[PDB]
Amino acid sequence: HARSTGSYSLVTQQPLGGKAQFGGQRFGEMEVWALEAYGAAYTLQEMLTVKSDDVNGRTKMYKNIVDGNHQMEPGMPESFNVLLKEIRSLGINIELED
Amino acid sequence: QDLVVTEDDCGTHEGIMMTPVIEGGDVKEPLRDRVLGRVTAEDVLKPGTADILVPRNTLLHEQWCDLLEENSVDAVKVRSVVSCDTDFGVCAHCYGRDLARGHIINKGEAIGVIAAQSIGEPGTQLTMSSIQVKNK
Amino acid sequence: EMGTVELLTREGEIDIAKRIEDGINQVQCSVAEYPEAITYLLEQYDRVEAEEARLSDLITGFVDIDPELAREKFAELRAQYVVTRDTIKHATAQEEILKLSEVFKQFRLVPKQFDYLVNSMRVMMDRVRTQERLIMKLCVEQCKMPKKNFITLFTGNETSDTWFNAAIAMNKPWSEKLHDVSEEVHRALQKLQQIEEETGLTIEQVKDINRRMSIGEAKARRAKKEMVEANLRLVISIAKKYTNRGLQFLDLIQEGNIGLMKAVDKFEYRRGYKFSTYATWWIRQAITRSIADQARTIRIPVHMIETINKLNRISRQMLQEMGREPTPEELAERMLMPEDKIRKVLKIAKEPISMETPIGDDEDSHLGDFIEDTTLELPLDSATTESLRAATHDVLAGLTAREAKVLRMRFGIDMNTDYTLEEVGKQFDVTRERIRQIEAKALRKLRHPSRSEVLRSFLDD
Amino acid sequence: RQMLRKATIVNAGSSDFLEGEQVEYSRVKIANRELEANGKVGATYSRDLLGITKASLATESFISAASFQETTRVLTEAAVAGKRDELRGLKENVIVGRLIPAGTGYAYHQDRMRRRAA
Amino acid sequence: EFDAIKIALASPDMIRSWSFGEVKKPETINYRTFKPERDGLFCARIFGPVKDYECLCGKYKRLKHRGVICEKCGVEVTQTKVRRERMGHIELASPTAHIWFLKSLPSRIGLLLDMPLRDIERVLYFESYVVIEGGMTNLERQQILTEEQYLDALEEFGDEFDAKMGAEAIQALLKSMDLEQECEQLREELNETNSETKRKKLTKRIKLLEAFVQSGNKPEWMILTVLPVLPPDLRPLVPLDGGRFATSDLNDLYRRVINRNNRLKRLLDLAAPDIIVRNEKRMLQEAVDALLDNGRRGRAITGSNKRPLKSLADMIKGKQGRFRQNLLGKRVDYSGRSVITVGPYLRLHQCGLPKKMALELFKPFIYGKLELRGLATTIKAAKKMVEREEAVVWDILDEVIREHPVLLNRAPTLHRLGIQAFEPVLIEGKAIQLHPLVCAAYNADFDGDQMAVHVPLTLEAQLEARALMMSTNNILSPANGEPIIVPS
Amino acid sequence: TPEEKLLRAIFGEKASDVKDSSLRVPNGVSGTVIDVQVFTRDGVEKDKRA
Amino acid sequence: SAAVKEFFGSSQLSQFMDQNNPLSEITHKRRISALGPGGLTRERAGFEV
RNA sequence: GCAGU
DNA sequence: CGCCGCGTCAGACTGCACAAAACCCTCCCCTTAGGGGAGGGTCAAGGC
DNA sequence: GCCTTGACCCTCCCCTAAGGGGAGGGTTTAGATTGTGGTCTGACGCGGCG
Ligand SMILES: [Mg+2]
Ligand SMILES: [Zn+2]
Ligand SMILES: [Zn+2]
Repeated sequence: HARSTGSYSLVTQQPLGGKAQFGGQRFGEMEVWALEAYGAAYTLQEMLTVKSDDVNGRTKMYKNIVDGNHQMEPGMPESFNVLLKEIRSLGINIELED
Repeated sequence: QDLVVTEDDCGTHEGIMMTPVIEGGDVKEPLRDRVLGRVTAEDVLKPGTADILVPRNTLLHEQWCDLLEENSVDAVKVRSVVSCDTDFGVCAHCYGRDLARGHIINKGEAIGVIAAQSIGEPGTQLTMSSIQVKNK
Repeated sequence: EMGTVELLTREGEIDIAKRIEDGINQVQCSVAEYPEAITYLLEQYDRVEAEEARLSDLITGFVDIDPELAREKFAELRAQYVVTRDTIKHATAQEEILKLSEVFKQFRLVPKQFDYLVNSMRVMMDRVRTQERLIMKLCVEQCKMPKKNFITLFTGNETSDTWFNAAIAMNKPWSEKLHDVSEEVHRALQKLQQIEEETGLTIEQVKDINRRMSIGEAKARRAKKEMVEANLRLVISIAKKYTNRGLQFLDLIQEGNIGLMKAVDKFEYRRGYKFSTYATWWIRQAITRSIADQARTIRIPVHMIETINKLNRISRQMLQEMGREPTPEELAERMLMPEDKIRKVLKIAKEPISMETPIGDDEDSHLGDFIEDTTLELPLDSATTESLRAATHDVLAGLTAREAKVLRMRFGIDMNTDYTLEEVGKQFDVTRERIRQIEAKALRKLRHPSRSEVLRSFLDD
Repeated sequence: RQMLRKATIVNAGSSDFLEGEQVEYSRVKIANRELEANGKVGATYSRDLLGITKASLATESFISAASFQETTRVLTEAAVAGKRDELRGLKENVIVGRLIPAGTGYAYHQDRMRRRAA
Repeated sequence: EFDAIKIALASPDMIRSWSFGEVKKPETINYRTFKPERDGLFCARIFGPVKDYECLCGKYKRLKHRGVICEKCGVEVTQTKVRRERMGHIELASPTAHIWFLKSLPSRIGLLLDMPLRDIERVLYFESYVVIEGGMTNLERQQILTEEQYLDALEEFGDEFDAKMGAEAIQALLKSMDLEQECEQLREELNETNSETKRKKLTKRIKLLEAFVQSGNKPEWMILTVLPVLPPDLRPLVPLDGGRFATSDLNDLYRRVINRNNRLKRLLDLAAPDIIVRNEKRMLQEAVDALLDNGRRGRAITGSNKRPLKSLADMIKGKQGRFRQNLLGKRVDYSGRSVITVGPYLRLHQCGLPKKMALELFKPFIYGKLELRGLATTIKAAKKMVEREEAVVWDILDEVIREHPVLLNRAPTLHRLGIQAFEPVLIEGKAIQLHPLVCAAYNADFDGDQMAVHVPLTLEAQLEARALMMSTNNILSPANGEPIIVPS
Repeated sequence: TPEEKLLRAIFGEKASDVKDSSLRVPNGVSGTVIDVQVFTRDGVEKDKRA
Repeated sequence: SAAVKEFFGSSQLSQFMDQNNPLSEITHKRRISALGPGGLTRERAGFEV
């Protein structure tokens, strides 16, 4: 089974589960430690942002791969926005400072 | 996870005194596979004194370890990350060699994840009167 | 906390209901001490003589519906108002007022027009308290002094500032600072005293009427509390029959408690029926209405709830008599509704699955992570859209700037809105049908296979 | 090294710590350094050995600790403490989708902390 | 973009500043037409439009007028994606203690008030009174009272002293307390105490009080008077294809909270007896505490499957929470998986990749090379060409994989050599051909093992696959310096 | 969108009110149809195949 | 009917039959299972059971 | 739940 | 101090199969007529 | 000998107002009804009682 792109999940915008739902392989926690043990910071970053969750970023990635330009413009993964909205639904004020 | 090699040298002079692991009557790890790849913390000198066998801040690669077993030096003070003066990280000299490449480690290596994986990878291979001198 | 209240006997409910009734009719006499309410009663009585509304929600009867009692004995109260309107010539008028009260004794009043009367009385209350608090904190925001020295002179004057002549006599600076207030109370201090005699009675004695009203109403509400807190076991004994029907146990007993308070303030003991038989009707109503309203995620109305319940009951009996689940085309003929109505009712009655439902008892998976987001756009379609934008931009760059801008202006290309021919007619300084022909010109030009070979591949197969 | 990462102040010295409180060892070390640079004598400490769980949960970054385990305790402690997390380790930069500060993302973070400092 | 993440307590002003409207009714959607109901848990006026650039009455339908608040229905005309970002709120009729700052030990309300958690749980479950102000009376400020003791105090002292029960009382105690004064008083009685246990209690209380005074927090923000409502696209009510709906447990918990809250407002308007309003305040407290953390206080609420409802705290914690399941590891595009076989003909840097896996993993690369080389006039034409699998897309596919590494991964990835890069050699099978010498690194035998293939997209990702992770760079082990690409 | 609106204006192929939701063979699967069953709800008129 | 129906359809011991070959069926019918309602849980069963 | 590694 | 009660934790990937009623009253939706507007059909003048 | 710009008239389509009807929310019922329902985990750290 293989996918380039396809259907994404509803709450988190990550790809769906398995080859019946056209899949996407879980790049889980131990594989993230594998890419952190190498210095593969960009491979890791594109596994996090523009392959799962960066909704404005994965469409840009597709249009850049198609237009011959292998470059990413990563933003914030939508799961982190789900997390900031779920922590704020408890009585807790979590923020992003600058 | 957050331990990264962030410096080239903290200039410290501390370090652990590496010796061979002798459990009772027999050796279990020689000095060679214990100091190979470390940097020395002090000048290693021959049993005949006043001539430094290995200089102070030297990386002990295989030629230097062959020099340490030509002579009979059995205790080498090496530099360790537990005695690194670097705050928020570890210097590249107190770590030593990057075991996967064979040279001194680069600045930026994520050594804590490598250490944690290297310890917990063999985890599935684990489970669940008078003295008589043996030789001369 | 509930078992620590003892139940009532048959005669205990009688005593409590009579306490409630005495509180409410004495507070209704307390608003009868306020004769603007008498004027309102009598003007709606003459409107009853014109039949503005029905008598049952005017009067419930009279204690020692028949309408001929009310007409002539409201005329009797009118003669009583006659003998109290002018017989003041102020020491002899103080008997006819409690005679008014105890001749008003025999009156019954309804909830809603009495609610009009008590909201008027609460306007009276708010006016009295806001004027007395104006007196309170118009002087103490100016002065620093314990104001009991200034209340000792106020009670009884009620007409003017003659009680201010001895205010300055203390000569401690408070009444010095009150110098600067001694004027701006002006249009306050008389205006209440205006309506004082439009309702006839003195501001201090209508404050006495207000506090006697509060005493009587708290007397009524105290005895409404004893009847609710005693019958709280009835609510539980009823609500245990509705337990797994969509609401928690406590939600059912709290809605039944609301129904029991409704039964208490709608109960009258003169019918001689035991209170539990009335509260049971009201508690059943409250609990079933609550289940119909707030037990479902996608809420369906109470009429569709009754329909679904009738459907489930009928299908239950049909399954019991013929040993199989009845088809909607026989379920619709045991009922008398059309078959498609039965079909839509059966489509309605389903409750939503939880997205945390594990699939095949597999805990690491759930229903929630097989549901895709269908509203998204495929990135192939995003690339198709950007490529179509580029292709359209080039094949319209292959035209005259005037007509190319006519097409970009008539459709919404490169612009937030599209424009009809009149708009651009005002814009291009050209009459409408000419630029219509310009649009047709450019469309006929682009239909050629010269430029439209790349665009045709943006059409489906 | 990651286990013996905290210290307890035995003598508060001419510093802003309290006796008997558990501080990060690097914090108290650099505070003693910058105090001794100005002549004032620094604090004296006793190092602590925490378990790998009790040291993972005691990091100065609440995102890593809340991500590890006992999310509820970590988040309440961080909330009532009014904490701040500067995304300095690797997990806080994986959570937010950034380059990790190790490897080919180490130059990026050196640029980012030498240009967001001055 | 941003350099830090600050966490703090949420003021009721902060909770009302996030929100775009109050959820007054428990309505989720209308049952006949699935449009969302007004003032409800799914409210297009509160939470934003349910369709892109379209108000819910359909009067405004295009982005010609965007950002327009419709007057027939109050729905803004903007993207529907704002339903993932726009929070709402609920005005609680009674102050409600936050369960996290009451029950996660050590209790912050308890540690702050110097009060045992049994006493606080008895005060805020309406089982005892507490004297929030003593006055000229022998009653101290933390002195709990029973009901009859409170009646006796009212006999002896009257309306001078102040005593309350419930979370209103706890909120008055947290509000009336002075933090810097009590902190310096505790520092005084810590300098004069030598009992080590009392010194431990005093220093933890002092660090709590000074952590409150150094941050912007106030203590009474630990008692919820306003409650936030998660955006409705994060607790979605979605129609399954079979006509049935599928909701999150958060809608059930929010709907319970709003039902009990509106009933409490009802009872407070009806002037109900104190038994009923006390029971309703207790029910609202336990419904809010089941919304925040289900099962933390007593029995978990279970709905309609006899399985406990997943609360807000359960969304973010555990092995199935956001933090571990969606943020540290995640499902990933451009990823395939298949069985591994030997392929002993390979070089150390090569894997065998099935043509039918590599044609899907590299689909946008092939679309772009078909557009570029003129073989397709469009991306739709290129998509149809890849779909029909013409003879030219295989030449294009041989072009696009030439020096393009892929990462091969065998889970469990025990160490970093469980992910290595390889240049793909297109084979005709359906199984990956993994070089023999790397098997010991993966702990992979060919008895049914499967491996995932990932495509590095960017030039940085390709250059890390080639420079850092390629299997020719990985011939020593990082645990010990010995060879791991070793014959077998 | 306005661009495909112009595309409809030029070529004239008006889009259809229906969407193709047909059942297709899954990718990679290749075989023979050996049985077809049609279950029709009572009241729905049966097609020629049923 | 609901008790019997949920037992037969959605219990842990009422399992989708393994029907690969005759042996799969004949050894799925002779199966014994310590798990199930009234039995163990596979995560909290020690080394000795 | 049942299997595969 | 000893002890009891309570909270936290327990590998990673894959498939497979999957989930009371009756009467009143107002309000919103469906239907239809209308009216305005917005193109569409077929010519009358110079200009090309 | 062949192209624009109006010109007038014709035709259909979308928004608006109203009317009928289904729907949906509301109020009231008076023989007595008085306190509801799994246990199959062990290890470790901590914190309050006693
Ligand atoms: Mg194997
Ligand atoms: Zn060092
Ligand atoms: Zn609108």
